[PDB]
Amino acid sequence: GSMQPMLNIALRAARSAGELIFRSIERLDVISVNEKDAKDYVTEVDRAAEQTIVAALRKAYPTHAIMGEEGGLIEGSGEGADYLWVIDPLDGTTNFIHGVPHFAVSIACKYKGRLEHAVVLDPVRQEEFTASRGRGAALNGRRLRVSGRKSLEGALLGTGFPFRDNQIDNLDNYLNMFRSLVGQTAGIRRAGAASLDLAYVAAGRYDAFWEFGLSEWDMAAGALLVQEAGGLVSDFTGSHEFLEKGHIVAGNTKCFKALLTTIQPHLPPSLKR
Amino acid sequence: GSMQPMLNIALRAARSAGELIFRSIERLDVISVNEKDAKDYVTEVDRAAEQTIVAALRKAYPTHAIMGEEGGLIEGSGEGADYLWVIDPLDGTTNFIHGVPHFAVSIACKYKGRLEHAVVLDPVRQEEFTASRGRGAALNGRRLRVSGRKSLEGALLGTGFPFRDNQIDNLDNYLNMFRSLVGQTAGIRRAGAASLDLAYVAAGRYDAFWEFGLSEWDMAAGALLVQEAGGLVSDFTGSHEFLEKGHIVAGNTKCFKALLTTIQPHLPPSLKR
Ligand SMILES: O=P([O-])([O-])O[C@H]1[C@H](O)[C@H](O)[C@@H](O)[C@H](O)[C@H]1O
Ligand SMILES: O=P([O-])([O-])O[C@H]1[C@H](O)[C@H](O)[C@@H](O)[C@H](O)[C@H]1O
Ligand SMILES: [Ca+2]
Ligand SMILES: [Ca+2]
Ligand SMILES: [Ca+2]
Ligand SMILES: [Ca+2]
Ligand SMILES: [Ca+2]
Ligand SMILES: [Cl-]
Ligand SMILES: [Cl-]
Repeated sequence: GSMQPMLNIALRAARSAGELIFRSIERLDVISVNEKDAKDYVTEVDRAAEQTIVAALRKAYPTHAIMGEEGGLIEGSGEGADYLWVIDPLDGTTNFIHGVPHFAVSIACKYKGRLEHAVVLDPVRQEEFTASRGRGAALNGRRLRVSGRKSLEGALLGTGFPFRDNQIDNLDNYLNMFRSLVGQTAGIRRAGAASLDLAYVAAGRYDAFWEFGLSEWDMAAGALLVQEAGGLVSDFTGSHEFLEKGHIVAGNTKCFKALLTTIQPHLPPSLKR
Repeated sequence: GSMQPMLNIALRAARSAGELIFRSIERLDVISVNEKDAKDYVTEVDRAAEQTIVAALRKAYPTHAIMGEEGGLIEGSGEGADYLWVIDPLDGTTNFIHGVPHFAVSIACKYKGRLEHAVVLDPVRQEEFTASRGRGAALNGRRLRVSGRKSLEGALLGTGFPFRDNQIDNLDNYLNMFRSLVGQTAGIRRAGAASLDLAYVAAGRYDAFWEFGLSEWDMAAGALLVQEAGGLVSDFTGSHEFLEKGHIVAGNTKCFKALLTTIQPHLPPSLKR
């Protein structure tokens, strides 16, 4: 079957931004590395990709609300006000600036606050993860399902490191989580792009994933992908506010629950709210 | 063209093995891999890729010695006895068997025990890292240089987690190492194929890399890549027995030096000085 029109618009915007990013990494040097925060980089490439995405989206839907990582939140109008696009124009910026070919464009659409459409596009490997609510998820058109692994034994987990200065107070907490997972699992991977970690959970390439400190645009599309592939997503307390709180556990049925339980004893009260 | 004939032979062998591995991953992605069947699938693909490589190598140099991960060590004859091929037919097998598209073929040639030729091939992204002693290193034909970063400030490091049972007593040491690096660096990455981690050091994509528990076929090609790109490679004590001891630091000049210094306080004072 073919995609709903809105998912199609999102996918074409993602493709255009990804071709810009790929042209950059392939043949150019980065000519702008500003710094939004410490270790939080913004490039001419991030802004150009964001402008590409927003131009396509507003060409199709001028009354929708837009929340871009670089541009912030801009409300819509009329009926269009119930639609909110959540855009990471380039997820994996540190990878990108170093030339590490692992990063993605991430675009989600929420209707009345509920995830409705999702695109995660890796323009190097040309991998297009798409999903719509109640429609399943797909990689380049083929339907995705979370893995069948029944426990953490032999699992391949994805994760993200608490690298920011303002996370130092939780670093040891995280390293304890990590520690208790090394024995049973087959491996833990930190490839450096949260949207692709979620997409990999959705495709069955990772059995589960956990990270704190994330922003909404990092997670929105990938969370819809995981949900539509038959998986589970929550925050560190098991509730549905992972987008607002920035801590997230995603995974297949049993590995999600097992990882959530496993991280429980190493949670600071700041991540138990 | 510019490659010495021995390097070109190794490159074509890597290409054929990588095409085989790529078709294999494509077929495993559309079927459910039993946990009992995963090891058998991996042994199959491993041995088929090794056969591909070894047939191609011996068609050109039948008197050379061969050392494959799957097949062990087989001596050569005549002057060919001074040539030893060190082959990992599939670096990143846990990724592979989970469908994570990050893995590579690794082929090195040693002449009287010194690294002479090297190929690391990513068959998904189609990235061919090549080097010969005294000839420099290339990615798909373009010359490679290690990065110029002067310290670990803002550095992107590669690493490999100590996931094996026999590394358990080192786990804490590793997590101590890791911890001391979080403040300065912009990120740490564990993508799951040590040959590609070394190749990324050589291309300037990582500023430095460290890991222990490796085997010779994991490191041989990538170490030559780093050296020929202008970088530095050593074991944890700073000597050049990384191939034999299994622990390795590689980097650009300054980040190699800083990373080696950083890891010294977390070394068991004995075998590792
Ligand atoms: O900065 P960015 O590259 O857009 O987005 C994120 C990346 O997905 C990274 O994998 C994650 O670990 C960081 O927490 C985020 O910053
Ligand atoms: O078994 P393999 O996948 O061929 O090689 C792996 C090594 O065993 C190493 O321990 C791991 O950290 C690397 O990511 C891979 O190179
Ligand atoms: Ca960011
Ligand atoms: Ca991101
Ligand atoms: Ca971003
Ligand atoms: Ca291997
Ligand atoms: Ca290997
Ligand atoms: Cl691991
Ligand atoms: Cl990091």
